[PDB]
Amino acid sequence: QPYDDSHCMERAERLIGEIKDMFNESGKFCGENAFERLVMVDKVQRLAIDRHFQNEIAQALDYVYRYWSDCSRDLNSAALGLRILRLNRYPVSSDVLRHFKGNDGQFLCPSAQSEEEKIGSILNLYRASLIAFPEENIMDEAKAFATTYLNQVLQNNNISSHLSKEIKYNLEYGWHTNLPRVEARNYMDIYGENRSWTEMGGNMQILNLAKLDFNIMQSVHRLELESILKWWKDSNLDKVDFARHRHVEYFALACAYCIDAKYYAYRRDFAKLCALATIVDDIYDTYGTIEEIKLFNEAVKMWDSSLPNSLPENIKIAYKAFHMAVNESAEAAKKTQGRDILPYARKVWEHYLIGLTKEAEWLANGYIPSLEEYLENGAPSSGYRVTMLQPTLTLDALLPDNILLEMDYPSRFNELLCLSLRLKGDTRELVSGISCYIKDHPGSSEEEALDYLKDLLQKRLKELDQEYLKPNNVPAISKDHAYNIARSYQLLYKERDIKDLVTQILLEPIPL
Ligand SMILES: [Co+2]
Ligand SMILES: [Co+2]
Ligand SMILES: [Co+2]
Repeated sequence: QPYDDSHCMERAERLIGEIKDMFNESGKFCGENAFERLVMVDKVQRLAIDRHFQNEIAQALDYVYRYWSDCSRDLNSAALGLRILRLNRYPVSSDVLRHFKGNDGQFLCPSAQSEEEKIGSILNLYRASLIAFPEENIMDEAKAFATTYLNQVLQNNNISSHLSKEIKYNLEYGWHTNLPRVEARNYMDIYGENRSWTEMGGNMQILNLAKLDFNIMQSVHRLELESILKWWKDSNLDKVDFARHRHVEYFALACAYCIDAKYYAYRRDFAKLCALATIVDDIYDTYGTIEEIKLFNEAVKMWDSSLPNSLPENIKIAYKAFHMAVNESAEAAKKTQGRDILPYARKVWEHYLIGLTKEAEWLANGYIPSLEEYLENGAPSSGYRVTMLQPTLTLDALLPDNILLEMDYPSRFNELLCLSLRLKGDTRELVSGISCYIKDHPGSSEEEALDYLKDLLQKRLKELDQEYLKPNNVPAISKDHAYNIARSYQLLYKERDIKDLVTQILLEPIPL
């Protein structure tokens, strides 16, 4: 009532309506148009406006799945449908790609395809090979073939500017070091600069909706950011000295996948609890007397609002801030989960502190654990879970304790999410992943240790993806946010260019 819809909102809402009709008109086509509907899903998904079309996408992919044997007629559509159906939790098999594997590990495109068309087919093959489950060797071969092919294309040049952009973006970001709005922001340029694409009927409404949605939500997020800057000053964290301005980066990361304005608690608390978790980790592994690490743990165990009025100011303010943010976040989760969750949340942070303390003792005692023992403790100690649990509970998907146990600790899902952070970090100091491996394998070089931990991460990511897309009673929106937390950390390590991410997501609108 007191605030009107802005001009861009009205325009966006009109475009949403016209595009739903495009989905419905397409579903009125008498005949098998599985590919046409797939490609429309593709566009609205790459541009991260797919949350406005959940019913229409469900209908379109249900139909594509029904006709999967008729839709997978060539390399392009097989690869395109394989990725999109897999990512939307249809049980599709990487076997579809075997129909195109020739000899010498090569994959076959329709002979009549233009050079541009063939490259588009290999790009979708590359894009599909990144969502690989354990022991799908066809995926490893597709990745290898497509990487070689697209690089040779980039070497040989002689291709258009927008298609070269697309190859470069896909080759650089892949899937695990990536996020929806990051892909969307690139495809706004990749599609918008393709004249043939923008003239194809309907595409311009799709692209305009994508730009509009991006600019509309970015200004909601830039506003929310204000309340986070205020919190950084009121909580006196700006004067912790050993801290860092990472709260803005962490906020921008969460904005690149958690979009709707109603989820302001998720974006806020991820930024807060991840900045805090980072600070706590510095206190334990760097700026904290072994006495205070004890008083910290004790304070947490009791849930004191305050540390003893005698400790350093740095440690004292972090604790007070930590205590407050955990409470406020749990208050938010009460409203949406419909119960008390502060008890459970304290246990989550306790398991995190246990993990950090054990690494402190190890350093203090000169003890180098086996790699297996390091990784097991390295999961709680990586801090993934404490940045995931409480913010995810503030979404509007209910998670009763019996459902939570299939997403949170001790589930395989959470474990593979923690390992992704630990192994990625430890491949980017007495007790590390590298050192524990050398202790386990006497005479192993650093090169040999680092090479092993990288393969382990690759295997763990495949397990993660298979576990992520396996169906169960967990609301997908909860799994998706948890999964994208892990990706944001992979992306963060890739970028440590991170200032560009913050500019793109929060500060710089896209011209329409
Ligand atoms: Co406007
Ligand atoms: Co087949
Ligand atoms: Co640290």
